Amino acid sequence: MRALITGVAGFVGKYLANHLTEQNVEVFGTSRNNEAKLPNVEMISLDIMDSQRVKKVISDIKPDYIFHLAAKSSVKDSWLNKKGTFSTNVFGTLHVLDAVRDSNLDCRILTIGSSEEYGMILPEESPVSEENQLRPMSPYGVSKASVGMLARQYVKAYGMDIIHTRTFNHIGPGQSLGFVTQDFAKQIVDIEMEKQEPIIKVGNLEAVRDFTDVRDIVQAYWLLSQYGKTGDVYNVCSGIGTRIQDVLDLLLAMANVKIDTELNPLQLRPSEVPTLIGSNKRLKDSTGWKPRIPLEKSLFEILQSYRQA
Amino acid sequence: MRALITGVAGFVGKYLANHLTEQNVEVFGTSRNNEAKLPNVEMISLDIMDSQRVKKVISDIKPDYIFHLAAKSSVKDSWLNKKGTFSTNVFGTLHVLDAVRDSNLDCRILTIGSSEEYGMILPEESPVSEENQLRPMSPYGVSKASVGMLARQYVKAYGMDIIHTRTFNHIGPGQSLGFVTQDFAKQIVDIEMEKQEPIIKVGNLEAVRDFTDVRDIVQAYWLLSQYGKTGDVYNVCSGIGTRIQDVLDLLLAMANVKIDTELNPLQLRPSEVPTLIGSNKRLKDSTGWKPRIPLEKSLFEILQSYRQA
Ligand SMILES: Nc1ncnc2c1ncn2[C@@H]1O[C@H](COP(=O)(O)OP(=O)(O)OC[C@H]2O[C@@H](O)[C@H](O)[C@@H]2O)[C@@H](O)[C@H]1OP(=O)(O)O
Ligand SMILES: Nc1ncnc2c1ncn2[C@@H]1O[C@H](COP(=O)(O)OP(=O)(O)OC[C@H]2O[C@@H](O)[C@H](O)[C@@H]2O)[C@@H](O)[C@H]1OP(=O)(O)O
Ligand SMILES: Nc1nc2c(ncn2[C@@H]2O[C@H](COP(=O)(O)OP(=O)(O)O[C@H]3O[C@H](CO)[C@@H](O)[C@H](O)[C@@H]3O)[C@@H](O)[C@H]2O)c(=O)[nH]1
Ligand SMILES: Nc1nc2c(ncn2[C@@H]2O[C@H](COP(=O)(O)OP(=O)(O)O[C@H]3O[C@H](CO)[C@@H](O)[C@H](O)[C@@H]3O)[C@@H](O)[C@H]2O)c(=O)[nH]1
Repeated sequence: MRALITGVAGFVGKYLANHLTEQNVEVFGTSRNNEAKLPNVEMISLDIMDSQRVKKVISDIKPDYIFHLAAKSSVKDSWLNKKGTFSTNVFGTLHVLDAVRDSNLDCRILTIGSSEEYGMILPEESPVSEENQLRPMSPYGVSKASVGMLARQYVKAYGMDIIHTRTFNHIGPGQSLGFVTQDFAKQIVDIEMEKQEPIIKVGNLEAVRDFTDVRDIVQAYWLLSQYGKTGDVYNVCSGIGTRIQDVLDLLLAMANVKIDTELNPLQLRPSEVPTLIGSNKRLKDSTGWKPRIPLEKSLFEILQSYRQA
Repeated sequence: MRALITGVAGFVGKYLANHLTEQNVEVFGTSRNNEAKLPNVEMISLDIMDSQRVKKVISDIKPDYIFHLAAKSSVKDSWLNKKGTFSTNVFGTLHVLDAVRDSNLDCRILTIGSSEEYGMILPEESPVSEENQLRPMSPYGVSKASVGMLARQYVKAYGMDIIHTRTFNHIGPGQSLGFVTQDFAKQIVDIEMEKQEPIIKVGNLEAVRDFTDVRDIVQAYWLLSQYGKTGDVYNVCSGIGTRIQDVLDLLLAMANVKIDTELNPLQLRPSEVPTLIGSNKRLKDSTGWKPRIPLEKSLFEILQSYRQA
């Protein structure tokens, strides 16, 4: 009946809160933005790095569910901020887990991991299933791999109720800049608004990612909390690989001016996973989840968001 | 040739320093205690958690080799100090790597990892080789798995010269208390000296570990520095599994007096790897290394160290 979402003012957070409120769940959300407000959410000021405040907030609210979304979410920025990505993602998670363990709460925690935990996938391994070797290629990936490992250990050592996800690329209106669909859509609309030369600036167009709309993601998170098996890991993904080139092409075909493409070398990463496509069989079998929103719709709605801003 | 050993005043460090000085390597060593001192080592005061002081030391010395041993080495203690084990092992390592990166030094770094990175190994996987998946069971294991992943990433992203070890249990005279062969030997000699009732307090006797004498370990580290392949991971182990029961029985057979055995529940860990036995084939093939000192001899010399004060 009672859910706590850390990082509720983030991209996924707002959609998740909306989704839970519609399932008649009482929603509490935490953020560092002491002015942030969300419809039907009790908002709580919390820095996930303040271990004693994490333990106070969780002790006060006594949630039945925690969806732990507070994190440094950028792969790109983890190269520059390796330690900060690790302190926030690993230690923030530990503070949450230790709060529950200490309060001895009857609570299920969903920890949010990443397809970056897999990293380099052997061609024979794709689409990747949950038993696949973890070979992270980015510092972010190392942080999420550590979160997952600790999740499993807390289940084993302390009898806790934790489910870890490995979420693949998630997209939709409201995602911050620094992520590919936002970075591209934003330039396109600026070009339409004659605020930028008709030339779009891009990074690596050869990468392949598995994209799912944030609205489908939060349904999967809800369903996992309800039907998932304690201590299991679940891929949350569409099972379809799209080249970044084709994400760009889909977006450009929706623009109402002709647009040239140009390499921006500051968008390249020191090392990157060339391809990530996941198997969602475990998730589908456990929950009856299916993605519903096609990539084309997601991308169009992102363009619409910038256009109406 | 100049070598820098971090954590030089630790168990492995003192032996490694002695070994390197015998190879006509100029040895510089770091420790947090300013009242240390080692034959033929230039001692430097350094806390590995001080990123700017780490850079300064590495900038000053301009070493050809760094043997990075500074760490929180206890698996037992990692359950109580999860964040400290993480900050020291992962961030300490990042400080070293970034210092070398910044100074653009022509330097090979040996990062020291652990069989705890493997964790739970399937019977068909034993003895484990370096491509086995990582399924750590202890927070310590997560910290070392992260060190290894990051070492591989710095090679790939930045073109650095780094070799990572996965070292299995290492033993010998001078190891601190809190590790099994020391905890057992100390009590036996205290019992011989009539300082303790003839009952030894012990933890889990059913665990299996792969033991190698520290004098052999440091030869492996030296040889890897010379002959190892950049970006490769090497198990450093004997390939022989010994039950802790049998470790104890070997020690009791060497004692003066009949000694009974009793469980001390405080020696039990929340969750533990039942069995770790490694393949040393990659190391032997690359370097010609072989373990020379039998387990019985290591255990004997440990007892002698307590008996001789
Ligand atoms: N020290 C912290 N204490 C409390 N919250 C923190 C702290 N550091 C960061 N966050 C928050 O986490 C939220 C993460 O949201 P987004 O960056 O928009 O990511 P998204 O909602 O797409 O991803 C949610 C989860 O899904 C994963 O992909 C990602 O790593 C994360 O675990 C942000 O609002 C971010 O908030 P802020 O914008 O830094 O104030
Ligand atoms: N923040 C720190 N800054 C500088 N040094 C540090 C810091 N934290 C710990 N150390 C040192 O690392 C040394 C590690 O030595 P032992 O605990 O005796 O471990 P051992 O020498 O058996 O193992 C060497 C390597 O092999 C692995 O077993 C272990 O994780 C480590 O990576 C200790 O002298 C330990 O010294 P101290 O007793 O904690 O002062
Ligand atoms: N951001 C960005 N990415 C670009 C650009 N050009 C090409 N790309 C490429 O587009 C791909 C997706 O990058 P991002 O959208 O930044 O996300 P990510 O690095 O894959 O990480 C996202 O997905 C993970 C799940 O796999 C999430 O765990 C993570 O938090 C994030 O949402 C990457 O291969 C990136 O190099 C650009 O201009 N901007
Ligand atoms: N310390 C200790 N261990 C005991 C005792 N009784 C049983 N044990 C068991 O003896 C085994 C060895 O434990 P330790 O000597 O504490 O070492 P460890 O946890 O295996 O870790 C050591 O080896 C790793 C390499 O695999 C190293 O990475 C790590 O730094 C450390 O040296 C474990 O299964 C432990 O539970 C006891 O009284 N004391």
